[PDB]
Amino acid sequence: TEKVNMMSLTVLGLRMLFAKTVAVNALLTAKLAA
Amino acid sequence: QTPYKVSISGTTVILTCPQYPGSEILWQHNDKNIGGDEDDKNIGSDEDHLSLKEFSELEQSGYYVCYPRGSKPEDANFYLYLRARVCENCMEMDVMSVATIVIVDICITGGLLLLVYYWSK
Amino acid sequence: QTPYKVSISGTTVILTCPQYPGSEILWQHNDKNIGGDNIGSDEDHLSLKEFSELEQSGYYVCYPRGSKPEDANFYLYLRARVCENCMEMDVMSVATIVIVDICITGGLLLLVYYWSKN
Amino acid sequence: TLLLQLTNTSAYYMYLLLLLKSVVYFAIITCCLLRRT
Amino acid sequence: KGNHLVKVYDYQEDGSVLLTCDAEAKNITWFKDGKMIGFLTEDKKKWNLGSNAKDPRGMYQCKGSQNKSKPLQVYYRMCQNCIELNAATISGFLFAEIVSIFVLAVGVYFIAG
Amino acid sequence: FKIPIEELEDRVFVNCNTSITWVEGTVGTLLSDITRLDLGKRILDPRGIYRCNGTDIYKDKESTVQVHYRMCQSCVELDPATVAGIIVTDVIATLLLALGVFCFA
Amino acid sequence: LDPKLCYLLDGILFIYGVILTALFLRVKFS
Amino acid sequence: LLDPKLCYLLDGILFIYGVILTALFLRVK
Ligand SMILES: CC(C)CCC[C@@H](C)[C@H]1CC[C@H]2[C@@H]3CC=C4C[C@@H](O)CC[C@]4(C)[C@H]3CC[C@]12C
Repeated sequence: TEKVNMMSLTVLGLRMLFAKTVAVNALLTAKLAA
Repeated sequence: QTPYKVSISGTTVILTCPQYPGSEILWQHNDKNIGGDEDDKNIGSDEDHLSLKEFSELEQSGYYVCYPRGSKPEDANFYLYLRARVCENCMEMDVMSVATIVIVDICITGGLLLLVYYWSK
Repeated sequence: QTPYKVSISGTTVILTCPQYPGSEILWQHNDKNIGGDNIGSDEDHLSLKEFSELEQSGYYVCYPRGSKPEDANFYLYLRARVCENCMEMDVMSVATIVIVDICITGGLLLLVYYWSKN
Repeated sequence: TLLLQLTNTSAYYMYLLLLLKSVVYFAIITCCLLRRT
Repeated sequence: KGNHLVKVYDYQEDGSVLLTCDAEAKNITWFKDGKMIGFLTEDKKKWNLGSNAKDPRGMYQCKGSQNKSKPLQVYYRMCQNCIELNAATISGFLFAEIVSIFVLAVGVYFIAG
Repeated sequence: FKIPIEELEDRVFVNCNTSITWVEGTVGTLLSDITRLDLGKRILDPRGIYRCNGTDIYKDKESTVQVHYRMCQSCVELDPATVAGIIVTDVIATLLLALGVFCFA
Repeated sequence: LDPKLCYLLDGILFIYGVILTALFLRVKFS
Repeated sequence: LLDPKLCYLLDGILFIYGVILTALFLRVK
């Protein structure tokens, strides 16, 4: 059970990363359009 | 009165008892001497601390007792029962011990974002 | 020499005895004869249906008929936990899905980019 | 529970794929930005 | 026994697998995958492998003072990478691929310069 | 005295020939039957310094037995390979976001 | 009863966020 | 033992962002 809760933390980290990178892409695309 | 302390970090486990602060202390585990053998690097004592490397759930998990010289094996009236299922480099954290760090990271990211946004103005 | 080969797909545990192909061979599981009434029963092929982690797991030794088994080559220990139609992702499968994903993303973005200039 | 492990390891790979898509998109747009400037 | 010394420790809840071969002698040499892999000393008789979640495999061998013994080829299938695609996982992956591709394509479309 | 820490299928028990007195730690769930005590489930990690009296052969003397349990199930087996990469790539991602904000303005 | 309700709720929320961002950035440009 | 709770954690955070951006849009619509 010490490894089931490790993937449940890596998934949180990956979702956090995706939420950051989608904002990065959105902001840079908004800049590029201008 | 006299308390007991035990610290488990990853795999190694360290025990200590302050019952006899003025005398270095020998130990037992189900009536066998484990304190002082100048071998078996998996174990080994100190002035007060005793370290048990490669701790196992099904073995050396019993009635530990700390006793100095001039003390009968049954002379000590304070015992301990330990059952630890340890693994290699594993700790304990609940939901509120990861919520705080995730919120801290979000807050610091927002703070840096606002700092760099105001800097352009 | 020859190890013991097992292949599992969902709840269908398949293993064989790649020791004596042309022969007659029987089975046990934890020193208990297994086979014939489910459970697969071939001279080398065998199937575990309804495999369980804690009730079919032990020493799979495979003796020819007429030979007591303690003289065999060796044994097997198997502690497989089964699924209901789940896939085991090795290092190859994740790599191939990642490669096809990036290829299908690139080949679809570069199509609309050419369309942007119209 | 086994079901939690199944769902968790299902979501992990999907989010990794989405992250890879985002990274390749960022590479494309940063190449475009460098070309523009 | 019938000349089969190597066994596997059972009745354990800790996530670890060990070995056991009985040879009433001293310097009971150990082996793994046929080739020489180690030794054995006093106060311990059980070679260790680690967590079963890493799926130990391969043929294992032990030898006391006798000749070449016979193996105990071990197979484990603690999956731990166990995506279950039956009715609500392939559809989710397909939807997450399709909508992400569409949202990427719209953004790429809206780059004209 | 060695107080037998009896273990059920999933529950632990403290057994002494005379009523058990709790001093420091967890008092658990006291069974209505005398001379028995249910600390709790084996997975909740009970602990605490207790005290009972003499057994069926060794009356009129009293001692204590500290009880400790670390049968953790909320534990996490983290490796420095993935947990460090996550932090490093999160740092690079927030740096990229900060750089992107400057471009917006 | 909620093995995948987590990610099902998360998927819709991301979509709504992206859609509402798309409209917002438009008005900002004016 | 930890997964179901961490669901609502990230699900709520993005919901806050969505609501905040909705308010920002409705103040400029
Ligand atoms: C995976 C994601 C990030 C891909 C990109 C999706 C989003 C961020 C894209 C798709 C449509 C885009 C919009 C399309 C049109 C306009 C109008 C223009 O006058 C300003 C930029 C603006 C408002 C764009 C901002 C970025 C945008 C909202």
